[PDB]
Amino acid sequence: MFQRSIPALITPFTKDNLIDEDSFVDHIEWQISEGSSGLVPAGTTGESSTLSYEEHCRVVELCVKTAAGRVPVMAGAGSNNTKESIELAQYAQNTGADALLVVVPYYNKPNKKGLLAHFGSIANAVSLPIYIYNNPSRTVIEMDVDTMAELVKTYSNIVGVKDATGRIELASGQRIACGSDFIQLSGDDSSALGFNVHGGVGCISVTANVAPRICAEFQKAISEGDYRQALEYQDKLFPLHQALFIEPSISSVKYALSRLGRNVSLVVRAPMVSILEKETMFAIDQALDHIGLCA
Amino acid sequence: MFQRSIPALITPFTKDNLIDEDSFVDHIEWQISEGSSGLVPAGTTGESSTLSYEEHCRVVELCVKTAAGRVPVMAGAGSNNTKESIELAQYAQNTGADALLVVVPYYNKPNKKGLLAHFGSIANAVSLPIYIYNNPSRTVIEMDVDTMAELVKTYSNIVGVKDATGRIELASGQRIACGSDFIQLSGDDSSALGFNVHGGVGCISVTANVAPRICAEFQKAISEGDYRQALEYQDKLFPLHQALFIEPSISSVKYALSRLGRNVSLVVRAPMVSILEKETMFAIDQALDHIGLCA
Repeated sequence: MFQRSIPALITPFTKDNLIDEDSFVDHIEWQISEGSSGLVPAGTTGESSTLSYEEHCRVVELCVKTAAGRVPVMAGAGSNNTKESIELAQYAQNTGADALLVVVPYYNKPNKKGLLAHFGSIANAVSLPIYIYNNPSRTVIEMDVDTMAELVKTYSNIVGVKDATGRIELASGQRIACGSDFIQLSGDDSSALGFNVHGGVGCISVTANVAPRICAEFQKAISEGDYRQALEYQDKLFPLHQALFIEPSISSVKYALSRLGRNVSLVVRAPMVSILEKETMFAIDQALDHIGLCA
Repeated sequence: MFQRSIPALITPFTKDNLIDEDSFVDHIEWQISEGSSGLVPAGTTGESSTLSYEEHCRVVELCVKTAAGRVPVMAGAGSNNTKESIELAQYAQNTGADALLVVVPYYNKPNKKGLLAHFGSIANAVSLPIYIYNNPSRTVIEMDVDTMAELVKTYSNIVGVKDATGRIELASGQRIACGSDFIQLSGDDSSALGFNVHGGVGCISVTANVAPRICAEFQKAISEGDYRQALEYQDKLFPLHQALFIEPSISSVKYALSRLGRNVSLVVRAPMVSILEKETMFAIDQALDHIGLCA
């Protein structure tokens, strides 16, 4: 269902700090026409942490409405508050999302038993398939393979992982423990290539926002088992992947999209900021021009 | 204004998962009579993350009304959403809080520029004094000394730091860059002793929830420079400091309180859980008996 290049969609804002609903709809249209296989509205890249409840819900609704069944929609539906996570996840089901992205809780640092309670509580409150977002570089704590396996075995409803660890040995461990049927998607653009060869079938991508075409071609080459051409694409994209993470990728992506002439404002919500260093904008520009993304 | 032993108050909950207002009030009355010099309602130990906006506001209001000027109240008023932080901080100011505990944003990983816009935006929207809560083991990112020094120089209402790093060389770094007048409070019970001799005047404490008398006596000894005695207190408390974070401290503190016979239910909110391993409960019990509970 989820496979190949899946943008973690940005949330474009007007200069008045409202949701730019037109820009968001155009972005999704553009993503679909360029070859993106699926959408993740209101995830990290979509500035979930700085959306109100009603905005989060609006962003998911608008993505499901614009998608019109053409590509599957995996709604962001996970905070460090389980009851808020159930309300976001139920809203996403009732508005017609195809799947849920649920992050390992950040800040409050539950133990193993807490992860079981959190993911269990959510899994029992919806019928939609759930993807575990494992991202220790943001959450500090990391779901171990034993906990992940237990969850897959307990809830038929828990079907996959956004694995943003960048340690692809874990892709082999998760494949063996949870089975080949467990849907592993990369949460790290720079290691997505090696992730797929270890059992991955796709990447929930930051870079696909900026360069959906070539990201779709890269993932298509891998799924056709053409690893020589996948590697040619990696060499082209790797510098854009790295340059979008020099400063917060959310600001970097919006900067890039604006330079390409997409109707996406630079505006981000504090504590994110628009202002990037000249060196940062320089490295992004060079990486865009290496691929050849300017008309 | 803020010195010695300052509990980060737990938020007790009824078996129906409402705020147990009676329990919170008794906990505050008890903390004040046992010698705690100050209160932090709705911090991390107060399960800030699982409180609704309404519930966070009620807990700060109730803490301030109960305290009735007897000890200064420092309201938890910081998320990883800058607009929400401002709202929390303004509610705290209007309901009569004496100061603001503002955490370095977690999960969304702002850069230096992001911190200055976060702490700067909050500083602009209130006249209360602000304490920076630096806790990289929860936030990943650490505010560096140059950033802390810049905020203190730029904004006369950024006055101190809850330093949870446990790396006391930073207390010295902070004292020289931000000056002697910069109010440093430990956010690490286990290293609070060495923090004070490096320049600190206090501890915002997890362990003070459970043993406020001995924690107050411990902080008194250091303020009187009786360091032989402060070390005797360190040796008595250390095993309870460590036993309360084998598992998450929220559960560990509420269990310990129930064991002392306080009117505090074990209830916590997901993703935290009440259930502690037998070995965990036994280590807390033995640490409580070492400070004379059985006796």
